[PDB]
Amino acid sequence: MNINPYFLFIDVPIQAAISTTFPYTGVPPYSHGTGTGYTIDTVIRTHEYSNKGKQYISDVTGCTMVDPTNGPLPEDNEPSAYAQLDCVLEALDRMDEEHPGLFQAASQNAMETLMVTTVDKLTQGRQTFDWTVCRNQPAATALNTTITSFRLNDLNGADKGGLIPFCQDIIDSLDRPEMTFFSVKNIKKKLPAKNRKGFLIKRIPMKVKDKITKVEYIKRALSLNTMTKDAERGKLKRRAIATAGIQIRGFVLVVENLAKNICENLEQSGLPVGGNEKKAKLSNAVAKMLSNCPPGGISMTVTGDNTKWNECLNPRIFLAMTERITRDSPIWFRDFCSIAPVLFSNKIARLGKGFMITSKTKRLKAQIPCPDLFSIPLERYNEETRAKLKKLKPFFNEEGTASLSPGMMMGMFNMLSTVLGVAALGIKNIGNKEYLWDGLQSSDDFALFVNAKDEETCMEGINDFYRTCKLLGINMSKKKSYCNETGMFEFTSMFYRDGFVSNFAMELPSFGVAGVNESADMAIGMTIIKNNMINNGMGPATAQTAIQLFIADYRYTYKCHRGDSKVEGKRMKIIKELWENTKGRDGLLVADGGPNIYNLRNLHIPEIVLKYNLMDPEYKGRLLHPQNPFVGHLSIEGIKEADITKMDYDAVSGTHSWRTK
Amino acid sequence: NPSLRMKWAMCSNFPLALTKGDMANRIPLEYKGIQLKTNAEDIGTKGQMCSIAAVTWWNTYGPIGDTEGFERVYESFFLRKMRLDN
Amino acid sequence: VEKGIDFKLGQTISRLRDISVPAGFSNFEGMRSYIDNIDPKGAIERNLARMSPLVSVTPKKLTWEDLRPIGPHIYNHELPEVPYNAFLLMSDELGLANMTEGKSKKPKTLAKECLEKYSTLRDQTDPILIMKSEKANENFLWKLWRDCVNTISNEEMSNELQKTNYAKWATGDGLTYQKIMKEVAIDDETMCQEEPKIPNKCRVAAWVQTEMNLLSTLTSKRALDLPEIGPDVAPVEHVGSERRKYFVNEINYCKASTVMMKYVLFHTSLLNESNASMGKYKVIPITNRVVNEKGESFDMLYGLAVKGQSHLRGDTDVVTVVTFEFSSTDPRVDSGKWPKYTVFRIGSLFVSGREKSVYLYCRVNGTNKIQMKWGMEARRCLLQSMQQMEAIVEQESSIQGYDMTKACFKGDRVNSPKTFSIGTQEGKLVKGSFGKALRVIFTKCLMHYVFGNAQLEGFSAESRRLLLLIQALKDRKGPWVFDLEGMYSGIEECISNNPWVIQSAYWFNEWLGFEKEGSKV
RNA sequence: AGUAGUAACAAGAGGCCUCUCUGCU
Repeated sequence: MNINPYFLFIDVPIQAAISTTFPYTGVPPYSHGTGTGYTIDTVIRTHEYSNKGKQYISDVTGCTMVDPTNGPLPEDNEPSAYAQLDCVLEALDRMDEEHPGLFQAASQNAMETLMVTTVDKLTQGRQTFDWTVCRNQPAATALNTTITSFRLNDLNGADKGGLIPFCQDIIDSLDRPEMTFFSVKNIKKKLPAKNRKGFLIKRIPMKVKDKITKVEYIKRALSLNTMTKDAERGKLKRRAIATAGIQIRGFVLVVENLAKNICENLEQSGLPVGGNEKKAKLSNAVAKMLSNCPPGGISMTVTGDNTKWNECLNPRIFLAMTERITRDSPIWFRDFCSIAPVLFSNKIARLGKGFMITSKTKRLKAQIPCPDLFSIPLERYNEETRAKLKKLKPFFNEEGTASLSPGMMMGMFNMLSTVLGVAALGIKNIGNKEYLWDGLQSSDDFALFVNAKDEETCMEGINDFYRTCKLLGINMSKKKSYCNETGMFEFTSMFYRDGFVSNFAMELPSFGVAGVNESADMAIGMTIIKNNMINNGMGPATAQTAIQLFIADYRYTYKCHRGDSKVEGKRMKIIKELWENTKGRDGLLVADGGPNIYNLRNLHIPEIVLKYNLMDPEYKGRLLHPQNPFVGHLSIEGIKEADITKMDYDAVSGTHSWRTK
Repeated sequence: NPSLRMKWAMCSNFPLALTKGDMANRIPLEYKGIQLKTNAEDIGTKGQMCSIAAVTWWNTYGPIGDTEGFERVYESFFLRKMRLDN
Repeated sequence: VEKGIDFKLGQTISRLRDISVPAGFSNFEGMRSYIDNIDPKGAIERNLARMSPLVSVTPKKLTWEDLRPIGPHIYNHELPEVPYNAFLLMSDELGLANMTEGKSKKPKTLAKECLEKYSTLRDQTDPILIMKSEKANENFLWKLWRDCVNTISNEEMSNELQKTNYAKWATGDGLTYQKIMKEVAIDDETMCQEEPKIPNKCRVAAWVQTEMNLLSTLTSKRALDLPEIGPDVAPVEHVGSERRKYFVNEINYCKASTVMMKYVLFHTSLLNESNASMGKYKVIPITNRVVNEKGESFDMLYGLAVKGQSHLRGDTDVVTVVTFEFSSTDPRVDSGKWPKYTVFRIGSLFVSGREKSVYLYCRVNGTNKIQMKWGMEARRCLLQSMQQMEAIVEQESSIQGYDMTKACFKGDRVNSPKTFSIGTQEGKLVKGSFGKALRVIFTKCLMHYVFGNAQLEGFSAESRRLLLLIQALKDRKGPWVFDLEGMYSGIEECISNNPWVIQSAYWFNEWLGFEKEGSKV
C-alpha cells in the first residue's frame, strides 16, 4: 500500500491543507560567496527594460544616465519602464476628485509631523551605509559619525535638535569644496623585538583625519550598498538587496509618512492593516464587490503578482507624484518632499566584493575587487559572468561602482508604490465599456475583482487593466497570475474560499532560549507565545505544544530539569538536594528544578508572582534576598527592556537575574 | 547567536559575574566535589566568577533574607493573579 | 518677523533636481508649472488607442486537458536513480539496544556500555567489503572505524582522535587553496574563474516510496516525551488538551518521531563539539533513548562519527563529519541507492531467534553551522504538524456546534470515523483513518526538514499555484490562465536531484491522474 | 575527497615555534 500525501486533498479542501505546501521546517537558503554577480545582474536588468529611453551624461557626477519616462510605448509583453506622465497625472487627479480633501490633509499632517520629530528618528531603523568607512553600520553609529564629521566643516544644524536643520546640513554639505571626516585607521607604529628581525609590524587603532573632494563626497552621498538576500524562502535563485546611506533617510521618512497618511484613508489598501483586520479586509472586499454585481452578470477575480516591480518603477514618476500630491502646501515643504526622488534618480550602486579567480593545478586563489574588475581580459571569466561584464561596461565608473538611474532596486518607497497601484485601480473603466474593476493592493501583491455582464467582457476588462498598468510602469506577471470566479482568491498569502480565511506563510519562530538570563528568557518566551496566539491566530493545542517545546529547550539550556527526574549533572545534584529538602514543592521555580504551571490563561503573569504564595519561607527568603550577590547594580535594561532579535517583560530581581562577563 | 552563546556559556564552568560583599564570602570554593566558584583577582575591577550550581547552592543553603513587605512592591502582577485565581 | 520655517536649497541639489525631470522638460520649474497648471483629463484613452494590440494578456480558459504532468524527465530511464543523500539513516538504522533504568549519562559512556553488551561486533577486526564508493579508501575508512571503536572503549574520559594519515585523508586536511596577492593573480594568465557545477538530473528511485511507507507505521518504542503544563481551567484549555492528547497518542509510536529525536540529539552534540573543540578530531556517537509500552528505558547506539577541524568563522564554513552506522539492509538489493557509501559486513544479531546480518555504512559527509543549529530545533516538526491538524478539525467544526475531535477520531451514534484517502494499493484507492493521516503529515514535515534545500523551497512555491488552479477546477469556479507554459517551466527548473522533489513530482502526477479520472464521473 | 549549488568552505594571522568544560522523563 503506497502512501501518497497528496491524497489528503481528495477529502480536504486545498486551502484548508495549504500549510503542507509551506516547507517551513527546513533550512532557509543562505548565500556563500559574493553578491557581486547578482548586483551586476540587477543593474543589467534595470538598464535593459529602459534602454529605449533618453540616454545622457550627468553634469554633476559624470555617470551615464537613462531616462525612460515619456518614452516610446511597448510593442511586446516584455517588461517596460516607460510610464507616461499624463496617465499618472490623470490617475492622481481622479484619485483626488473621488476622495476630496485627502491630499491637503495628508500634506498638512506630514508637515505638522515634520515640525515635531527629531534626529533620533534616524536611529529607529535598519543598517545604514556609512560614507565615512564605506561599509554597513547600525543606524545610531552612522548618525553619530555623520554628526561628528559634520561638525568639522561648520555644519551645526544637528546641535539644535530638529530634523529640518539636519536636512539643511545634508543639502548644504553637497556644496562644500572639501569634506573632512574622522576615519578609524590602523596605521602602523613600529615596535622593537628581540628576534632575528627586531620589528613587529602591528596595527594599533586610532582616528586620523582624511579629506575627499566634492565630487567624491557626492558619489559617496548618492551611493547604495548592495548585498545578497539571505534566508529568503520561496525562490530558487538568490537576489541582491540594497541599503541606502544616512544622507537620504530624513527625506525618505517624510515621503513614507505622506504616503502612509494617504493610504490610511484609502478603502482599497491592504497595508498598513494588520491582525484579524486583514481577514476582515478580504471578506469586506469580496462582500462589497458581490454587493455590486449586475443581475445575470459574472464577477471574476484575478489573483496576481508583479514581475520586476521594483526594477521598472521610476524615481522621476515618484517626483511627479509628490509634486502633484503636495499641491496646496507651502513652498518649503514642496521642496522638502521632492528631494528623496532626486537622490533616488541619481543613485549609484556599489558592486560588492568582487570575483574569486582560482588556479586548479597550482591550487591558488585570489579575489579580484570591484575597481580591478576590467583589469583582467574577459576570457578568464565564465560565460555567464563574461556576458554580464560585456553588458555592464558602459555603466561602470572607475571607482568600482556602477551607475543606476532607473528602478527602485530594493524598495524604500513601499507606500508610494502602493499609492500608485491604488491610483491604477481607481480608474474602473476605459471607454464607457460595461465592466467595473476594484481590488486590493499590498506593496508588491494585488487582487483585482471585475464585474461585467458575461466572462468575455470580464476578460476584456482584465486586458484593459493590463494595458493601463503598462502606462504606469506597473508590470503584472503573466506567469504568476491566474484568474477565476469570485470566492476563491489569495492576497498577501491569506487564502479566501467560501468566506473561510486561511492565514499562513508565517513561519513559527524559534521557540527556544533567547539568551538574556533565566527569568528574562522565561518571561520573553511566554510573551512570545501569547503575542503569537493573539495576533497570528495560533490555535490552542498548538500553543500548548509551543509551551512544552519552550519548556524542554529551557530545561536543556540552563540544566535545570525536574527534581524527581533521573537527569544528572553538576547542577542537578544540588537541585535534587533542594527537592529533597523542600516541603511544598510546587512553589519552586522552573530553573530551580520545580514543575511547570504555565497554561493558556496565565502567560501574562511573571513566574515568581505566579508561584509566590506557594513557596516555603526559607526558599522565598533565599530567592527574594535583598542583598543577593548575583544581581549587582540596577538599570532599566536589566529590569524591563530587552529586544527580540521590542518587548517589555516583568522580572522580579531575585537570584535568577544574573549576568555574564 | 545568543541562544547558542547562552548554551555554551552554561556548559562552561564559570560564566557568571559574582559581585563583592560578605555574601560572596559565604559561598564556598567547592561543595561535595562541585567547584562552585573560583578564587582570583581581576585587572580593573578585582572580581571573581561562579557557576550556576552556586546559584542553586544559594537557593538551597543560603542565608534567609527579609521579605516582610515584598508584596507591596510588585502589586500589579499580584492584582493580575488575584483576577486570575477567582 | 513671521514664524515660517526655512528650507532653502543649495546649488548642487538644485542641479540634481534640474536633471531629474521626465523627457520633454528643461528644468524643474517647467515641470512643476506643468503639474500645477495644466489639466490631464482624457489621455489614458488616447494612449491606449495608439498602443499596439500585441500588448495583451492573451487569456486562455483552463480545462482538464491542458494540465499536462509536471516534470516529464523523471520517467526517463537513462538518467541515474536519485541516490540517498540524507545525513543519517532513517528507515535502515539499527540501534544496539541496552536496557537501563533511565538515568542520563555522557555519550562516550553510553557507546562504551552499548558496545560491551554487543561485544562480538566491537571485536571485529577483519572486514568483508560489500560495497565501495568511487573515490573512497576502504583501508583508511576501516582503520578509522577501528580507531573510533578503540578510542570510545578505553578507560579514560577523552574522545579525542589522533591526526593520523587516514584521519587526515577522511577529514579532508590540507585541501584549501592558498591566497595570493591580486597583482600576481592579474599578471598570471592561467588563473581563470571556475565554471559553476550545476546540480544533476536524476530520475525517480523507488526507495523514497519505501521511506514514506515505513516511517508512517507504528513501531513498539517511543522516544518522544514532552514536558508538562499546568491544570486546565478555561474551556479553550480543555479543547486544546483533548486535541493534544489525541495527536500525541497517535504520533508517539511512529518511526518518524524516533528518527526526529535521533536527529535532534546528534546535531546537539555535534554543535557542542564543533564550538568546544575546534582543533581536535573528536569521536561523537550517534545515540538515542527509547521506551516501550511497559516503561522500560533502552539506550540505542546507532553509530559513531568523526568531526574534523571546526574553525568555522562564517556561518557557512563546512566541517567534515565521517559517519559509521549500523544496519541490516543488504546494500546489494537496491544498488542504485548507495553510491555514496562504503559498506562492510561486521557481524550478526539475534532479533527473536533468527540471525540478522549487521553491516556498517561508512561515509564522508559535511555540514555548516546553520544546518546544525536548525538540527537541534527539529521538534518544530511537531508544531507544523499539530497546527495543520487543527486546520482539518475546525473545518469539520464548520458543520456542527461542538469539539469534533472525538467525532473525527472515534465518533458516536451521530458521527462516524472520517476515513481519509491514504494511498494507492494495486491501483485502487485505499482509505485510512485520521491517525494514519496525521502520521503521513508528520512524516511530510520531517522529510521537509531532512531533504530540504533551495530546490524544495522553489518547487513548493511554484507548484502551490498549480494546486490552487486544480482546486478551482474541482469547485467549477472556471479558472482562466494567461501563460501556463511559464508556470510549468518555473516548476520544472526546480526538479534536479533532490529526492523529495522528484518523488513529490511523481506523487503530484499520480494524484492529478486520479482527479482527472474522477472528474468524468 | 566531501558538503554545496551560478560560488564559497575544505583554517587564519605572525617570528621549526605562538594566539584564536559537552549528560534532552
